[PDB]
Amino acid sequence: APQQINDIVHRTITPLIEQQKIPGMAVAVIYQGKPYYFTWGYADIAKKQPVTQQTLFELGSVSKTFTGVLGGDAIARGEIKLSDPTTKYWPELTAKQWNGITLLHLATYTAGGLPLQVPDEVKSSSDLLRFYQNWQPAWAPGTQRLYANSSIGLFGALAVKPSGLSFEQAMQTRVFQPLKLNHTWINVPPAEEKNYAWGYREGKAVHVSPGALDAEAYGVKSTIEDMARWVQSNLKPLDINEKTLQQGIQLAQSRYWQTGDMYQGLGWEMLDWPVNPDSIINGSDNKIALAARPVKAITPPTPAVRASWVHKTGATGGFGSYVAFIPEKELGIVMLANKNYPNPARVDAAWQILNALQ
Ligand SMILES: *[B]([O])([O])C1=[C]N(C2=[C]C(Cl)=N[C]=N2)N=[C]1
Repeated sequence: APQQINDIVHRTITPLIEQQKIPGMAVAVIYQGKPYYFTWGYADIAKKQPVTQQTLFELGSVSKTFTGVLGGDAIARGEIKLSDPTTKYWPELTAKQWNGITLLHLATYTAGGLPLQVPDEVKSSSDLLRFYQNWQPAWAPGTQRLYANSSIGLFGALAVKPSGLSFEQAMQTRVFQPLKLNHTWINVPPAEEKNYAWGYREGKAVHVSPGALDAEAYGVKSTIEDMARWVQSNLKPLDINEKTLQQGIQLAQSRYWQTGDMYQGLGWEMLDWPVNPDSIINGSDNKIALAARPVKAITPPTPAVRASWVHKTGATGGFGSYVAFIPEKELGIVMLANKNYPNPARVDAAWQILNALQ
């Protein structure tokens, strides 16, 4: 890398790893559209395996950006509409509270208080039906945002129904393959296990456990190289050859709802650039990000704004991830770590790096 990129990345990330006691970390900076990679520490402390550019990390809720884009592609294919009722794709969902709740509301956490987690008790497809049939909204649809796996996860499951493909097969064929993300997995294959980092929670080595709607809400694993290519594709969608995927990317960065200075996309969240660093840093703390907040509809949604800070945090029990990019500047960053450390620290580091390069 250019010395300037090397210096800022090292000066920011080294103290971060020390302060947060992060075992292993990988970072990619996309600068003028080209990726530069950095790695530190251990993918597996016990076995002394270093983090490399091929190490797989659990992306946690950064997975929601893939779900958002896959749903976008399904809209662009004419398979689904965001204005369609949820019941069009799940006719057994007959309970009356669902009248008025559309795929838009599911994709954007605005259905009226679907919960952050699907209950652990829910396993089977019939367990899921019963959970959604019995769920009671706190609020009318399209009035309040409450970030929720049970919301976007159901969107991802329904979005692929008309294709007839399983969610994983759809993601593989329609998103990962066309973008050449050949080391990004919903289920890590045996051949790639040697590269799968452990996560660390309270000093214990851990991987994510199976759960309902896991693939759709938090289940993607990827390397720093593939995540850089993910950022390049979302920075410059018009260079993607597959037409519906190009559109699906653009649709996922449309602005559907506003709360404070943030806009809700499909998976992605966006703010006008230049941003107030306090606004994104403080806003990323779970005390704000997981809170129930009134939303203003953006009628109609604003198509992808190039002058935006587009981002998503992600975590699992043992991993912490962050992606941000600014289309107008051809600039972005991916940070993957195998410890779940506080969101504001991630965002502070990313802003320090991107602000210095912008
Ligand atoms: B996301 O905000 O990172 C996210 C991840 N999870 C989650 C849930 C379960 Cl049961 N297991 C791992 N991760 N929820 C939200």
